Amino acid sequence: KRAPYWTNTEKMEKRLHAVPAANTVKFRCPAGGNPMPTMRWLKNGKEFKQEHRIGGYKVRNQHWSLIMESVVPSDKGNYTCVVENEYGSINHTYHLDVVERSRHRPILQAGLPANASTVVGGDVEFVCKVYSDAQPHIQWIKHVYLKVLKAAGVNTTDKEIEVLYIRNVTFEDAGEYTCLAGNSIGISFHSAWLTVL
Amino acid sequence: FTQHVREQSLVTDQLSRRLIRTYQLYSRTSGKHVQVLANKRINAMAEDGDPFAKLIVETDTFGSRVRVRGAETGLYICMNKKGKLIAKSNGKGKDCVFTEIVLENNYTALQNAKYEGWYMAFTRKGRPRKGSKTRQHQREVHFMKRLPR
Repeated sequence: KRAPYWTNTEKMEKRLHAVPAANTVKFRCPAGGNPMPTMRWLKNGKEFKQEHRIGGYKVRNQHWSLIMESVVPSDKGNYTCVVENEYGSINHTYHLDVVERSRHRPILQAGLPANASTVVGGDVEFVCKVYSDAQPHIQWIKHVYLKVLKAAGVNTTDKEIEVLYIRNVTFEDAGEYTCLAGNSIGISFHSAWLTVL
Repeated sequence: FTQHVREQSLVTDQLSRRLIRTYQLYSRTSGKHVQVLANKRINAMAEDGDPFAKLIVETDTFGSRVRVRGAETGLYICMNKKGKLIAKSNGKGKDCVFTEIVLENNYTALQNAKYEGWYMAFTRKGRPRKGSKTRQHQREVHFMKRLPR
């Protein structure tokens, strides 16, 4: 009587599902047709088996849905629903991106910036590595009463790396230096001492 | 350093290097990415990797206060008094600053700094939503930061 056809292209228009880790992901492909069409799911083009992920998955035929609970990064990929009956077969592919999130204040690498010593006129540097999901701001501070110093740095996929260079050190440069990081949750800071001889 | 940060958090830090992150803003409702077009239009209908969806997010100061700029157009995403998202060449005003929030449901939200009750938001079809109608629990105000492709 009738080939399979999507009954709600609305939800299907949202091909990319980008979600935080620990979320439940539900893919739907509401289908019509007579007789009622059957449905199968593929992951990355091949048969999606229960053993393909920890905790497997669930399918609710009445809702034409694939359900994956507590998704993790290894769940990233393509998921294709194949619906069919005697009059035809159709498919739709969803893409899943899973991102691990953190609702914590910044975390700095222990030991950085490290203490340093140098003879007058010598050069020194201080390094700080900051991990923060929420975009952080970083300040290098000289305990002089605080003086904010301008440093250099680079952004990387999993952390901010900053370095403060102090050239032609003088006795006045001696003292404590702090790397202060903060995001929308809170702050964290590590301090180091510059010894001039 | 609490008092120091409370103080510094009020305005732009003009004495420090300001960190920059580059990514795409995925809209939970639209399934697409935030983009700033040459005609200065802003929406969330861009496919993954669309040049106009590459955003440059520079921190303003502490508290995850940032400015969101379209790398391609060089235009900043700002909000006007009517809660309308507008693209501007000059992004100096507080109206161009947003506080990045990691919601309790683990999604990202961007709250405007000038109008503290308004959030960047888009509809299911990827159209801009007036900040005045935005509340933190609505899916329209939820995003996911995605790596550039």
